[PDB]
Amino acid sequence: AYQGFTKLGNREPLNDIILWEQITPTGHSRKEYTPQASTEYRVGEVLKADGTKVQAGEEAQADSVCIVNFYADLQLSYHGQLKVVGIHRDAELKDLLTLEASVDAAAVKTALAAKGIDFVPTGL
Amino acid sequence: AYQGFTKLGNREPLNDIILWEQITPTGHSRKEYTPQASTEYRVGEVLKADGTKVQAGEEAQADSVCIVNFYADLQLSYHGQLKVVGIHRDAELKDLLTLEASVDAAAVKTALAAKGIDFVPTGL
Amino acid sequence: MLTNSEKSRFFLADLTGEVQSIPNTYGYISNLGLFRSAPITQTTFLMDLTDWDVSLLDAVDRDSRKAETSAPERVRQISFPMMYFKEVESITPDEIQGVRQPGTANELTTEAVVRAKKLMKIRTKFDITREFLFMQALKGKVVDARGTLYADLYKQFDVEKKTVYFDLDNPNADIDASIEELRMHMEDEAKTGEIHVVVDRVFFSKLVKHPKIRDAYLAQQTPLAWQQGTDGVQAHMNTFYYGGVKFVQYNGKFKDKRGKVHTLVSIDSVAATVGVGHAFPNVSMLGEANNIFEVAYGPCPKMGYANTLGQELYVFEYEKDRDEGIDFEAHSYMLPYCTRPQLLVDVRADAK
Repeated sequence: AYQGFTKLGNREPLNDIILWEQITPTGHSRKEYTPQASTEYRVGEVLKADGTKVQAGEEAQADSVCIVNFYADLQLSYHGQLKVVGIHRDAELKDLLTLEASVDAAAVKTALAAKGIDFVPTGL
Repeated sequence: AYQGFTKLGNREPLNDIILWEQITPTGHSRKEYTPQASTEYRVGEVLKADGTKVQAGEEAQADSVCIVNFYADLQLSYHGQLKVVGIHRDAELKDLLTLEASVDAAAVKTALAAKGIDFVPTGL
Repeated sequence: MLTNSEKSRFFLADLTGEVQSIPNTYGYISNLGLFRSAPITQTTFLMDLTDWDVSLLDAVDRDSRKAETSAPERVRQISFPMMYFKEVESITPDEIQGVRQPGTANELTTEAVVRAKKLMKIRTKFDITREFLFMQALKGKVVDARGTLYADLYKQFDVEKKTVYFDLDNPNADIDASIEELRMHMEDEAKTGEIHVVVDRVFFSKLVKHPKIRDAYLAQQTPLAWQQGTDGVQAHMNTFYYGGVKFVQYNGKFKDKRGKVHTLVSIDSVAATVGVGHAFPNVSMLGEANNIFEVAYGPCPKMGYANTLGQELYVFEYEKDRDEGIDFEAHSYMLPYCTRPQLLVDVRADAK
């Protein structure tokens, strides 16, 4: 190509965070959120109770961890569904959280630990 | 018969409400009550901690959901046992509650939901 | 079969079978079989749109050797999402221990009977949902029963919708003109190398009351003429044929979990008192060549079905540990659509 190099992008992260969850007929451990306008979601993000991402100063309000990849322009998840999904209780997750700038990871972990969510150390 | 019509009775509700309960060797999710005198018990009723059925203003005191049909005059349940069993925690049930007159359903559901009881939506 | 009398333990009585009662299950659209199944191996599918135009030639002289040519083709692509349905059931010994089945005096209920009953109920529910979704797809908008929008064919294919108004309440109104308008629109906009209109009760009554049509209507009342269809509930549904268009009265309706009643034949934001109907062409006889109506099917999230062909309905069974009961599950991943949305026309019995 002109200037040689061409790039086609990287692969999006896959949904493999879950190690153990309370399997039940009604999906006891999962909750669904309506996606906010002009926002993009990816696996490993922390959502507030209203579906908006947790920012600095409100770590105590952390509610759930994102589980799907969502595209703003399409308004459609990578699996062709209309709503975002997040785990909010009774689960064990890989320690691969993604947090906004200046968000205290320890505070978020403590807030989520109250709801029965535990994080397993992850290797390099 | 004379006047034509003759009616023999109706089926009492069967114990099929439970959709999921935490099976344990000693019934982790169940409790037993001593029935009060001359009160009929049918599946779906809400019982207080003392084994008496919930009434208006006692929603916050809701304790368990009855599961066995008890015959007042016969003094024993339809399975020939002398105690009333009610679900206590960690279960999912059909939305078929039986509530006394003028008893709010939302308050009872919120009270029971705090103990780990969820209702799977159902309808006809 | 002998059974204890109604007021004596020592005198017997003769029992008779049970009297079943089942809710109405309208299936007119599904019975026609004009929707072709098309299983898919993943959660999303695509399609290609093609079209070309032709024009008359011009007569050129033999010796000049002048010739003509034609314009090239054009292509386009589309995408579609899909809808997921699921419900759960359970069976435990408490429903089988010492429970006499209704149809017998002594015979005890067993696991197989309850399993069959629950499976039949689930299949009936899924069939009713299928019929509702098929009607919604024919309306031109695939809207979930709770109001969510999943597809808008008119915007997808870049085409508007036509509506034909019948002034049935006006004695001087013209019906032939409206029928011809509908027919000519359908013919012109088909764009390809038998018209049915599903009509409401009020619309049908208004149409057949008109003085200019009683002469034709009364001549068709002979039973020999009618025989020249059933919705699954009525074995003989009103039908009226005029001007090469067949009018059918469809009274199907269903109830939501909230008690809200959904009439199959209706137009959004229109009073029920106003006659309403939907028109579409009949394509069922084309069979394997039917490329206008199709239904997609996808796999379920289960481990053993990640990348397999879709199915009409999945059923799974699981134990509850320590033999305390059994669990059932039902899954479906379906989306109906029409590839010629311009052929769907609304019909109203009110002036402009």
